[PDB]
Amino acid sequence: MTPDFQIVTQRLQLRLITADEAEELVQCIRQSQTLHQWVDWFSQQEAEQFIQATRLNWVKAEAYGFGVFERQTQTLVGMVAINEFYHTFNMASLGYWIGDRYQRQGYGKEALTALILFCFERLELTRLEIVCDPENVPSQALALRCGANREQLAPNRFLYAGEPKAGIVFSLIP
Amino acid sequence: MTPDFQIVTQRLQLRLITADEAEELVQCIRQSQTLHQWVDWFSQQEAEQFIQATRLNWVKAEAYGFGVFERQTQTLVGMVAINEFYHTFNMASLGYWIGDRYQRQGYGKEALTALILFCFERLELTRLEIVCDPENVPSQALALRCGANREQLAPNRFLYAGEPKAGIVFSLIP
Repeated sequence: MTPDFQIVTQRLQLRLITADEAEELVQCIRQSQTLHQWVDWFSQQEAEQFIQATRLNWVKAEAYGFGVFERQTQTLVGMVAINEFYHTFNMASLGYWIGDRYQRQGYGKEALTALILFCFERLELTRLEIVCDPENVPSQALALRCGANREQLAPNRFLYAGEPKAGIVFSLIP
Repeated sequence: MTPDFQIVTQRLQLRLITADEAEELVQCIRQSQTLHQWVDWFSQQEAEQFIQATRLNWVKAEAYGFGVFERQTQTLVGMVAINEFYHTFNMASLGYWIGDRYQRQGYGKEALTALILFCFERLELTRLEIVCDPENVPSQALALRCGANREQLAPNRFLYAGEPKAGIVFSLIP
């Protein structure tokens, strides 16, 4: 891991979003009918702040929030992240959000599968959890498309706007 | 938090086990018909090594493994622990093991409830998970006795001897 570390697939480049890409992150949200209701943090200065925070977590090795960029055009299509490592259990927490138009092209499955393979092959983790908002069906459908298994509807399972909400837990094992 | 931090209840003192208490930890395992099969790590030197490791985690603020001591006699009756914090979700992972004879006296409920209250009142966590070995029924019964709710049987949910095993997840919310 360095800030230069990328996961690259046939069509996509997974990497840190840079400070100079705040405009690109703003476009990604502004263009989506629905993302605004699921992503926590809409100003370019808010975009800048989010980018700076994500970098800090990456360099501190606490979380790896990858922007997902289309390799040909360099447009930002979404994000996939390792949100939290749980080293005691050789496990981690994943999150993601992909723009509506890019899911249609299979970018969500390509990006999230890249991250899952990195976790299992490279990091040698033996379990991953995805937590979906019960009201966000496309996010659930993507988890299932990547081979996740639904487990529980769990109370207080994740934070939105600093408050806790019931989330659906999906798992992946190698 | 300092190494001197204790949680004290009517009958029990929850605190770091010290290097000088290796003998006491050995007694606690040696006297139990069943603990040996559930606790991971039986030499006094092995006891010493485990004690040193637990201290490191406490001072690093990564985990808090409390020995549970009977206040009058100072005998070690078991342990309750915060195994992992999951700050992204304002949540933590708990574990525990209590000697057979001391469960009968309600020490397990008193110690584990003390830890749960510390997590909710003091740390302001909004969810705790307990993972039990499916074959360890007394540990499940104790989780339920402390007001936990059973959720999933989850594959690869915890490590024993560096290998993953299916565990039952219980939750507590405030």
